[PDB]
Amino acid sequence: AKKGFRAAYRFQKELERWRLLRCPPPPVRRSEKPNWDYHAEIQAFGHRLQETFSLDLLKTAFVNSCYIKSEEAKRQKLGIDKEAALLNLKDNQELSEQGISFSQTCLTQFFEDAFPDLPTEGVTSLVDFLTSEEVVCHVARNLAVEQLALSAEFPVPPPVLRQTFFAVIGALLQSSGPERTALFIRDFLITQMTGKELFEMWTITNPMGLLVEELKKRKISAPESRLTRQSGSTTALPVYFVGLYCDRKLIAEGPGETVLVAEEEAARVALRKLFGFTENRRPWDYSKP
Amino acid sequence: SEKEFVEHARKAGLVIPHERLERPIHLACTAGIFDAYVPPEGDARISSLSKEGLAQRAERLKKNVASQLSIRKIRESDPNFKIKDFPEKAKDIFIEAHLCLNNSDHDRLHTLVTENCFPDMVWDIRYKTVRWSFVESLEPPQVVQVRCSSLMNQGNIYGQVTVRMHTRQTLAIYDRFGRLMYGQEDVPRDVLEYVVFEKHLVDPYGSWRMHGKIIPPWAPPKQPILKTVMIPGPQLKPWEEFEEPQ
Amino acid sequence: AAPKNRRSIEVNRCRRRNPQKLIKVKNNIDVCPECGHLKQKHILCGYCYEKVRKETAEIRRQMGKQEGGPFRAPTTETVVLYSGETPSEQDQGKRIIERERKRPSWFTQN
Amino acid sequence: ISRKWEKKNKIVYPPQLPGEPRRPAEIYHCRRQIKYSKDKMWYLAKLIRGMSIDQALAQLEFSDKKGAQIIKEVLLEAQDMAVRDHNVEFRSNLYVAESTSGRGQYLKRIRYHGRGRFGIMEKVFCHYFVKLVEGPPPPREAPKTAVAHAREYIQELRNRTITHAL
Amino acid sequence: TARGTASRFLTSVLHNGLGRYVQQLQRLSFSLSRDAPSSRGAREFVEREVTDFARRNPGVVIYVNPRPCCVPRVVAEYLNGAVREESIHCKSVEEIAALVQKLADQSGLDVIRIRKPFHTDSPSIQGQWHPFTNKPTTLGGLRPREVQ
Amino acid sequence: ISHGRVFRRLGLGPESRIHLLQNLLTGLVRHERIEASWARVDELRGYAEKLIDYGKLGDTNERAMRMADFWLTEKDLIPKLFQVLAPRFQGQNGGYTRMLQIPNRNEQDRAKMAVIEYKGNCLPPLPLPRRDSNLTLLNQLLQGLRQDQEASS
Amino acid sequence: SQLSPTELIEMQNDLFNKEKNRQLSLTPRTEKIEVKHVGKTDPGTVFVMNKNISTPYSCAMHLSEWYCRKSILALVDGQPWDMYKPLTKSCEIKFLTFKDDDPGEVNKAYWRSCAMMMGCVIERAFKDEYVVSLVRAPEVPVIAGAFCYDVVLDKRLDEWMPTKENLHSFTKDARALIYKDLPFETLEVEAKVALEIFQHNKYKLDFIEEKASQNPERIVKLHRFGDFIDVSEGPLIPRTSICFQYEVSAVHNLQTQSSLVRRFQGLSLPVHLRAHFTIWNKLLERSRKMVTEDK
Amino acid sequence: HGKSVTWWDEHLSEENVPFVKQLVSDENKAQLASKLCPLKD
Ligand SMILES: [Mg+2]
Ligand SMILES: [Mg+2]
Ligand SMILES: [Mg+2]
Ligand SMILES: [Mg+2]
Ligand SMILES: [Zn+2]
Repeated sequence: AKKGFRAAYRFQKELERWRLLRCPPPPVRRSEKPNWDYHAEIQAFGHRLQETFSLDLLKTAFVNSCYIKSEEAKRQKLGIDKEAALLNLKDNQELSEQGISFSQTCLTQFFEDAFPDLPTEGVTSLVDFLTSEEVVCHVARNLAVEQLALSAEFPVPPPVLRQTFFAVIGALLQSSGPERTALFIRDFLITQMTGKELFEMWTITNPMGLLVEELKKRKISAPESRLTRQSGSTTALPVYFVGLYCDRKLIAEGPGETVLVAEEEAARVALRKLFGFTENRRPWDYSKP
Repeated sequence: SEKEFVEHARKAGLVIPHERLERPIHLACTAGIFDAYVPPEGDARISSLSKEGLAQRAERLKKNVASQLSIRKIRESDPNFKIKDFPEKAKDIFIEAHLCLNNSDHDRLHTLVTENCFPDMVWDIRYKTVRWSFVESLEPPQVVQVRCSSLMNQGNIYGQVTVRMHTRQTLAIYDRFGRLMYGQEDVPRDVLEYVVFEKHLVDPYGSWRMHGKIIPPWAPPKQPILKTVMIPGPQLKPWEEFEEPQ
Repeated sequence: AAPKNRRSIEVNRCRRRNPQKLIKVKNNIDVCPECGHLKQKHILCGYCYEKVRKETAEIRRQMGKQEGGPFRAPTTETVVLYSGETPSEQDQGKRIIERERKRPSWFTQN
Repeated sequence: ISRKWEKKNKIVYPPQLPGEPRRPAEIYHCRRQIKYSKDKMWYLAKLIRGMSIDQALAQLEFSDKKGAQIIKEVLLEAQDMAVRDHNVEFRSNLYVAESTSGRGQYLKRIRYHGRGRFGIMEKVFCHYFVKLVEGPPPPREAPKTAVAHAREYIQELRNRTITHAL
Repeated sequence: TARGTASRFLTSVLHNGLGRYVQQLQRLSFSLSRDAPSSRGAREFVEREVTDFARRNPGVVIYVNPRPCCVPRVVAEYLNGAVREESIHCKSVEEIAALVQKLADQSGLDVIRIRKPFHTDSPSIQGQWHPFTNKPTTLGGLRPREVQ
Repeated sequence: ISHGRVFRRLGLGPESRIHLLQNLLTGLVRHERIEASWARVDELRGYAEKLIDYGKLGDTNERAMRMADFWLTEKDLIPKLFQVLAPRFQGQNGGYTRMLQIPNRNEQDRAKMAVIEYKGNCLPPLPLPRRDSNLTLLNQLLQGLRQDQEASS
Repeated sequence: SQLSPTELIEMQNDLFNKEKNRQLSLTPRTEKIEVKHVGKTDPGTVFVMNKNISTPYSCAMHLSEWYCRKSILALVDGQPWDMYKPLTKSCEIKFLTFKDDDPGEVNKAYWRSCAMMMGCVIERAFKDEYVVSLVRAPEVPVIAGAFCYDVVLDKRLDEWMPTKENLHSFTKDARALIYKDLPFETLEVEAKVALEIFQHNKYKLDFIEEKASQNPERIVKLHRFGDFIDVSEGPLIPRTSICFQYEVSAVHNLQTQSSLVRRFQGLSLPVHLRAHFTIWNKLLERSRKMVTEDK
Repeated sequence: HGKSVTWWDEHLSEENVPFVKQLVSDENKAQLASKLCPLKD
């Protein structure tokens, strides 16, 4: 028997840690956690982005139809009258739709003014990638929109997260100016494209066909694929370099493990050069006009 | 070096310690049922008519002398005893006992059912999940007969009341792994039993406790098990030859 | 000679988990067509041999009960018959053992 | 001492939702204080790892080890428990998922040598733990093929990067 | 020890600082006591400097909780969801202010070894070296001992 | 180097091996079927085969008489050997004994055991390993091949 | 009709699945059948099985895995019965293996299964532009060295005969089919649905009609494994993987007054009864000859 | 598929084993006799 309480309490802390490691608890809501104040959180969210939102607009945007339905189900199960205030939550469907529309239009305009040679399908794919579930949900989670979003199922599935994020975008559009909303979109969605490639989000199927169609549009007859350099042909890991010559003028070159893969890479490089989305392009302008 | 094992579990009972008990064992109920009511075989068809069943149920309770004397003895032992108010109380007790068995509320189940009824309803079900619900009652419970057993050695009178209950119940018994075993939870199957309640009259408190569950011999067989069951044959020693019954 | 250093657990595992020291699975296991028990292809069935041994023990016990001495062995052939049987012309003149049990199915008259 | 393998069989799972796949039944069994040796019992336990119950019983029937009969009896008891207590049909649809052997409380005695010298002799005891899972036995893992080796080598070559470059 | 601990590359959350700077500190909760002698520094900091820090940084939600506790603590939760808990047990007001400023300036990432002191996306401007970027091409692409 | 050896080492020496084989042969003659160790039964098979041949030489043969006197320790078996086993083994040339391996002994030694039996004994038949019937698939195909071969000639 | 072979396979599989669904819905509840085990090993065994759901394979699983591995055929109290055919009423079951005293029924079942497998290989080993119609599987006795299957080929394919390379390709296809385990399913249907199931092969329609004529109830037994559906007499083996050795021996073109039919003769042995290399060569050489046994 | 070991004498019948032995012996004798005159083939 060792007389002491510090050791016992420290070992209790260790046992709690071991229990937590053994059986991880399900994620709980930050609002349900003790230290929480919704109005202060809304004010801090407004201030941290150097923006001037409206408190009523933000509260309107941060509520969800699933949350409203859950509250109504609890109301029915408990037997209390909540139709006076619960029915006036003003779901953020309109705000989310306006945010989606404005964000898509602004991104399309930005990409059109930045890369004039990008085709309609390419710019549509870029806009869809920027407004996709993964990118928008990642941005919202890093901006703590998930914590401030009022909705059941604390995981907040990607559709709900995207709806809440675009509702916040629409609230910002209604409160501040369209130019300020465009700057916010540029700062919080275009930056996700830094270091990315065009085809990584476009996912085309026939680079050679797209290249020959683009050359036909640009009044170029046809590209010729020629083997420029290679390193080993009977080896287990051959390396080939295929270049594209238009009127015996090299426009692009691509390496590959096999000849077909090298030719496909060369076609991709030529397409990127034609569209202007090259590694040596101008970096995106982040300034205040 | 001289060390041996200990803790050898053995259950050996002798009559000497059983008879040398300082205090006798206190019993809250009897062992079983003394007089088992044998229902007529035409009850299934009689239940199709309301009055043709109610009139007979009223007549049989009144005509028997044993039931009347048992009811009179119960009334003289404890006042405010009414037969008319009994079936509702029995129905509520049965429903609450089934709900307690669903919720695994052993304390409330012990308060409701008796010591001869609790094991038969807890033993094979303690390791399984039960989803039982009450939907409808085709026929109100009917008090058939009342019996009383008096032991003069201790001066204890135990009164048991038999009530025919025709109920509409939905039962779904799951397995410990979560898979369905017995039946579906949305089928309102109809059952007919005879609940025998027991209440000690000498005891000042005297709570009504369900004691027995009588099923008629001609009752339809229970619903088939979802799984398949293999019945092993007789294990034969090498020097023993098999005999095929015919 | 004494060990120089303690052998580690890795070395011990590599030594005493080698396939040579592991028990090899036997692929000659089959089922007896007669009683359905397990037996090897080159070995007689244990269950059937136990039945035969029990019957032989009973027969020898009765034939030794017939002979009151340890050195009193029959000079002629012997035949064992069960209840409901009679000696034939070819079985006559030999020592006879009579059993109350009926004739087993595996035991042929012959 | 410790007794948790016996209590692992008393866990109750919530009912499965309509549409979820049927969770296979798991039965834990153990035999305590077996006179057999720990490593000798472990050899038999490793022999029947991942095999079907019938094939394990067949191997143990002809196995000449003393603990083979003990393990066969343990397997028979586990199968009987699975058939009777648990809702497990098709008594031959079980496979041994885990089969382990641990040590227990040993007994210490004196083993004489000569010249008045003695050593400590340990009467050993082992515990056998077995887990039976309902369903067909999992397939054995085949050796890696040449195509898979080439794929792994190519992937390792491709995952390279210029270290200490930027 | 690098081999003993984990490692990560130099990364920034949500490409912070590219378009605009966002303070990664989300909330800061102090738990102290009013009668514990160890909570003297926390009490004095709350009396003096917490309001000025709150005015300077409006993007962080500051909570103050007096409670019967022996170890005064400060919990910082960042936008990454990271929670960093520190002890302010028996520290001067200047030390408390320095710790609070350090927590505010931190990005909330894990404090482990950073493999490289730099992080550039697509550093292959004007091309990347390959064994064919400096070897002249022969006429017709013939091998050294290949006859056409 | 044990090249070209036909006798295996048993007992405490040559004389002990001879005595053990003599006891086993006496038991086999007395009971008409015995079970022992597989090696012992395999060694005893040759002596059992030779004993029947010696008995077939006749009762008046002095060499056979003294051989039986030496081997059969129980003297009541010698008349049995000369008047039961020998007369019933007349047309048979070398098919006098049948040896079959039985499962290992239940004792902790787990010895490999065999059973030897004189043919034509008055004991229940052992579970002999019987060949598959001709109605099997492979046997029927072989029967078809045999019929084709017979028809080809 | 402008139908791709894959479309024909899809239509046949869908119709078979619809018929099976109708058969399953025919019984609304799960009835309990008490089945006795009349086998020599374990007499008196009682199985409480589900009506039209449980199978003799499930009974073997209840008994032990040894029965599943060994037993091929089931004798339901009066008749042979395949392992994957659900039981109907209370009865008694006896299991039958390859090495039984009278394995003739199992030999016939294995013969029919091998014939069906060979027909399945042949029907899909030919080019789409050509037409291939399976006629039937002539029941020849086990004494004959090869199982025979009747195929009618396109008119322009009547000149050439498959060579050793083609026979080896057929053998490789059969072995590849064996490699994947495909259970055999037996379904009791009527001629009315069998006609719409086949609907393309005139020989198959004639076979269905002549098989339904002898049955007063107009019941046609259909067998299906994987994506192949065929009509054959009696039950079949439960698993394809039972066939270990398999060879396509030869082909014989028999010409009639109406059409010429290729009779493909093949040889196979199960895993339980595999033979030596020389014995297999001799059996294959015997099977190379013509087999003629129709009535 | 835990297949057991099988030899050529396991699945044969009593009447087929002599037939198999003869069918091997005569085939071997014919093969040996065929090569007895190599210079003329
Ligand atoms: Mg001494
Ligand atoms: Mg030691
Ligand atoms: Mg030591
Ligand atoms: Mg020795
Ligand atoms: Zn047997």
